[PDB]
Amino acid sequence: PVFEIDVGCDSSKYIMVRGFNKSRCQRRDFSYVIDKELLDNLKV
Amino acid sequence: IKEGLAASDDEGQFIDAIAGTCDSDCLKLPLFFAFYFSATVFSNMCSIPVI
Repeated sequence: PVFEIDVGCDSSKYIMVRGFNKSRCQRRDFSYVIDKELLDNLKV
Repeated sequence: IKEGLAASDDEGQFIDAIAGTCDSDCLKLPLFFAFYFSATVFSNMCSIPVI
């Protein structure tokens, strides 16, 4: 028996919030302006 | 239409522009209506003494 052990991350393991999915919920594009509450007028 | 579509609101679908004129500061209307109340009230005081 010849085998191999690797130390590192597989780049396939992560953390998901419960009840949240990527594309189960369909929607469209959004746009908004935020101001006066940041640490001057943001459009995102 | 332009790029737009900031927030909107819909349930079964989306991209639904609401009909009719939208108003965010339309609230001078009660003051204008009260002053028109007063104007009509004092306009109706005038014809009776004349007659």
